[PDB]
Amino acid sequence: EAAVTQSPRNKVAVTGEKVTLSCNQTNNHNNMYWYRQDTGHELRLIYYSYGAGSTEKGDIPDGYKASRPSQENFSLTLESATPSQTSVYFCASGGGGTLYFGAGTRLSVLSS
Amino acid sequence: QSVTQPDARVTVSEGASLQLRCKYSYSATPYLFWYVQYPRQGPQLLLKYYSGDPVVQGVNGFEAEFSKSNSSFHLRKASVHRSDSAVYFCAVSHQGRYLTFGSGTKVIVLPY
Amino acid sequence: QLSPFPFDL
Amino acid sequence: GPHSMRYFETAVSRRGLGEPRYISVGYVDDKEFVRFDSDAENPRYEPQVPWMEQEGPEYWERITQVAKGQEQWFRVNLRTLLGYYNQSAGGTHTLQRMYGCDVGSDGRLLRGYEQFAYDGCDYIALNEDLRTWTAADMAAQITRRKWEQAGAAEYYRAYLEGECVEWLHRYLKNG
Repeated sequence: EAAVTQSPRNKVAVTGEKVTLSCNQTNNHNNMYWYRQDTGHELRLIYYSYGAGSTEKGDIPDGYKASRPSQENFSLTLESATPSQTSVYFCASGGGGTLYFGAGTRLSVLSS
Repeated sequence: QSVTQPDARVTVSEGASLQLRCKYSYSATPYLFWYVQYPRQGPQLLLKYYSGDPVVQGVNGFEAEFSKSNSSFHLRKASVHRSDSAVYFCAVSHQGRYLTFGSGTKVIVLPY
Repeated sequence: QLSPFPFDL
Repeated sequence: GPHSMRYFETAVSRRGLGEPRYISVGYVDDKEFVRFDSDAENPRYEPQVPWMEQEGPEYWERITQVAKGQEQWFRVNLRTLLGYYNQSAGGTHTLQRMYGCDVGSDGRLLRGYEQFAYDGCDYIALNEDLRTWTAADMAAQITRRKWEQAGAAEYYRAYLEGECVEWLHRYLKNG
């Protein structure tokens, strides 16, 4: 479960910046997920992967792009960071059924 | 919505019994999970229900009961501790492809 | 309705 | 009387000629009633008998979405089997899945199925108990341990015992 690790843990981005969130898992799991949580409450699905090469739009994919180059790495790209993309981002992996989350990536956006 | 948590916040005394209500409207085969999120952390798996004994056991003295007739997966802890304070999420599998989370219940444990 | 998504081999 | 429903899903890899061909066929009693083929212009589940016209567009939509997922499951798991069997990524290979339910004269479950085959040989099958697995060889043993730890049996059993049976009667009523 503690085998999922995210990078970075804490970011302050600037509006318009290209921001890449990285996820590594050594669970040998085929399925990887990116959720975001705004309110300290609901987790909403952004993007997921069925395995290397697979990329699937979640419920709220707009402004995001994802890459699964290998089984262990699943990255989430913000092409041009906007303030609305301010959130706690959680990566997850699964080999079927249950999902295992990373510790989280706190993302702040500064409009300067 | 696939899963509903009717209470946003619940308050209980230390050592008292906890019930967290969850309801699902998912028409297909319900694969159900409870997750606990501690402050500044990622959601951790408590317990799950696939089939068999409708009463399932989780970590930390948590148990949950599946009821098809009531379309519920209520959570229980017989005796709550100070450290149970966190946010609790009910979840239902979306056709086995990923998880759909409830809004989440915040649990406040009043010390002695 | 079909079987849910299978587990990883 | 007794009845059955069966799905057969196969994927054949096309080494350096595109993605695997994914086909899925459903059977009620022993007759084909539904079909999906990834090689179509607009791949989607299609009614193979006129009494399946009764299902609304939501049904077909939802059922088509499952196929898309399955297709993805097949590409990944084909590549993992190349791993277990220590083969080159330049040859054609086939992975098959079959599942479904037999019901007794009382309408209730007689037997559930969930099993997989690789290159025409058995890989792993759920036993009739719906709790334990039979692995054909060394490689499937890897899958068996994983599946035993992850509660795979209880997961498939949930579908086979409930929804599978309920949809079978649903289709029989349409027929």
